[PDB]
Amino acid sequence: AVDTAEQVYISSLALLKMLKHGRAGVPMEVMGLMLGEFVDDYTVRVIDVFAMPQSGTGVSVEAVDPVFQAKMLDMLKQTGRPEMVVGWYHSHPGFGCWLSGVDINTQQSFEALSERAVAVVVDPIQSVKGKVVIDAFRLINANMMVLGHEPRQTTSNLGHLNKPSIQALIHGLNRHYYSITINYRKNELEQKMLLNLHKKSWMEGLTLQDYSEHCKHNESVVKEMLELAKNYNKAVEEEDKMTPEQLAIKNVGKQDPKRHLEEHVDVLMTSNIVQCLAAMLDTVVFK
Amino acid sequence: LSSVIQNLRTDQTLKMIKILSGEMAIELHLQFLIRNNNTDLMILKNTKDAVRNSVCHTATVIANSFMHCGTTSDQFLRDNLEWLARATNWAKFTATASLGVIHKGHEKEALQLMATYLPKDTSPGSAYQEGGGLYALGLIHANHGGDIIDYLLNQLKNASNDIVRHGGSLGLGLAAMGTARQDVYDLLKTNLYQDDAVTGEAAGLALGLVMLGSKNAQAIEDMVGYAQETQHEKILRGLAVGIALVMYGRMEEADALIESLCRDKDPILRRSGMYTVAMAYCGSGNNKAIRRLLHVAV
Amino acid sequence: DLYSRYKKLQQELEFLEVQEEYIKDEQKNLKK
Amino acid sequence: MIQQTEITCPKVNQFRQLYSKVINDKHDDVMAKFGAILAQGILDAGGHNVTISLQSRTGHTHMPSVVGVLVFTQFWFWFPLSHFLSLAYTPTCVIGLNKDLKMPKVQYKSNCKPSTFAYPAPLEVPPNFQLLDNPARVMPAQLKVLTMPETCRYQPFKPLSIGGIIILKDTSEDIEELVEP
Ligand SMILES: [Zn+2]
Repeated sequence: AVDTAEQVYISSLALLKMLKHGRAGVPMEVMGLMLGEFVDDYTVRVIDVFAMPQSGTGVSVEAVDPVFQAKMLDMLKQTGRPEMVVGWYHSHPGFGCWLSGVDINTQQSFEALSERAVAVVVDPIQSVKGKVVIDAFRLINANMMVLGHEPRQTTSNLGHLNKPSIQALIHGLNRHYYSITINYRKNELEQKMLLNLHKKSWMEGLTLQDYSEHCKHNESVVKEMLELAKNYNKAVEEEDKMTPEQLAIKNVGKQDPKRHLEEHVDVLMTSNIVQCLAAMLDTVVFK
Repeated sequence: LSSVIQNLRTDQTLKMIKILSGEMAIELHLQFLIRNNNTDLMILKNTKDAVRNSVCHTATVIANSFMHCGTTSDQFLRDNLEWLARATNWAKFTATASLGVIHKGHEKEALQLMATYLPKDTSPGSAYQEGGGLYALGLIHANHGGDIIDYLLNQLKNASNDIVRHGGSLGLGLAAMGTARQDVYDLLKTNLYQDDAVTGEAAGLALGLVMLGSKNAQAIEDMVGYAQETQHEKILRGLAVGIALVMYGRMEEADALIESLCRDKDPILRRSGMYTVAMAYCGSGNNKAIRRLLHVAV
Repeated sequence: DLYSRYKKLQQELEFLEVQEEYIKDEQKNLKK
Repeated sequence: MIQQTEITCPKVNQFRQLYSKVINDKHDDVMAKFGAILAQGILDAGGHNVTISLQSRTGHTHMPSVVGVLVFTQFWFWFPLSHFLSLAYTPTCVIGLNKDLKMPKVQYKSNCKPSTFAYPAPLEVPPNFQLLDNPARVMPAQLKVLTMPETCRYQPFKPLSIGGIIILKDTSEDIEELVEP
């Protein structure tokens, strides 16, 4: 009768509702509630994520309106599907992820009212390059002071999916709460239709990018390649032959030998091949 | 061996039954292990005292069971009973499983020894004791048919909780490993159709045991017909090993099924077919297998 | 011995060819 | 590394102190020292009497020694699956049981080109013609350097060259030496 290793099943539209609401008010700590379904002991799912109307207080238990939620939940019973909340979320743009002074209290109020109520922290100012630092957490009780926390029993995936970094284990890990693993519920009827409407172009794959700027682009690159070739000429004729293998390894440039020599040459080669082949095909097709 | 002992009966006749079924070969091996023994106690102590309040009791009791397998000596369950009973929820499960591993093979003596721990009388509120007990009885009585398959059959027909339905079916599948009995096959099907998401890895492992190298025309279809519309990942992983363990050494008789699991977008089923192509190809230098096994790896 | 070696040179040839395909196969896919 | 001595490969004592160094350290992962405490039980499994092999005696393959190891590979997803590895434990005995009960105590030796190996002794630090009885272990690599007793009349029927079970073609009269504990 204890936890081992839970797994949070998030949906594709769940995280999309998380990023847009987090990006919406960035300097005002957006705050909403997480709605899912406890399917068994140690797997938990969430498909539908709604937001909450915020207040002057901010992320707290007071911004959670009870009469708005039950009015909202009742109207969701007839449209879509009725279910019970399984947690909450908030946004910490000022730092990474850890449970704040009042985040731990509203966690206690939710796991006393609901069952376990996993809290999700999303940093909207970090989800920028190609990755998101979304993490969820779960409070452990203070009664297990003589037993080691995270009662893992039959699992070896816990070394994966994140290790606790120095910016995480300073605030509350692992003595207050613990981390949890989250995977992505990918399936068909969602994934291929997202790709075919985002990264897909029908009329664009056969255009010609008319040759005012096209052959013009094949001229500014020849000059800088020539100077690199003359610089490549300068090093190859030079040929220091006193202690060569140490002089080569302590004096690297990472731009002379083959870095700036074939990079643009490859780019100019592929572009005119694509351009001429698309030019030849339309001459085969169009009369 | 089950086929010839049916053809043989179609004294020296009673002598040639016993040496083609195998009791004494267990016994002289059991006689060999109780005579010769080399296990140092000090190293096990130096591993024991460096264990903090983490989870490592299961790691200790799996270690001594490995290094006392068939030794049949109880000293760690005797000198520190209180240290072993410190941890819970699976450490009592694994230790009473490990008690069967040390007593690897008596065929009667462990049955009259573990008759003390009845599965209605150990503790009403600890199913890990009786569940690991029926798991341990299946470990000791493996590849030995008789009453014990039928006696574990009557216990699964009247189960108390789902914890016991793990070690019951794991005990029953290992006892009936390679038998392909219809009665254990009928109850393992309807156990899977109970639709309970804690015991699918209990049913999925056991179904591959009783159908090991069988190539049934309906088991593979019913398993791959079940593991599409479910909603958990254990139930995927339980049937994953079961559809791998159901075939063993077919060498051309799974090649469409290997393609059927690999073309699917299910990551567990693509994982499962890699076990199935590995088990159908053992000791075989098939270039096309390892061509297809490595091309799908990268 | 003249027959025993000849299958062995086949097995070493066949084991080599699945490898040298695969390392061409991996290094094509390693570029991504 | 299973039933291997220092003369078999030098890295044994290298690895035993390496197992020790990672299990006596405090500042390691539990998943790290879980690998070491598992390495302790496999290295000395069965008291240097059993071993793992997918291969049987005469070119055939075992089914239970394969089922045991592949469910053992699933130890990430369920920890009591490691119990199933015990099925692959195969004995390395050579017992000359000729009748259904007659276990004579025949004292055979071997002929090692180096000195002695094969069943080391436990530590406590806080000739080549050694006779052996019938319930005795044998290393699976010294199965061809042994020799049956030629000075004794009791000679087996099957040639003793591979570890397993054989009989003793009894030729004399007045047989004795039966013992069972
Ligand atoms: Zn917060």
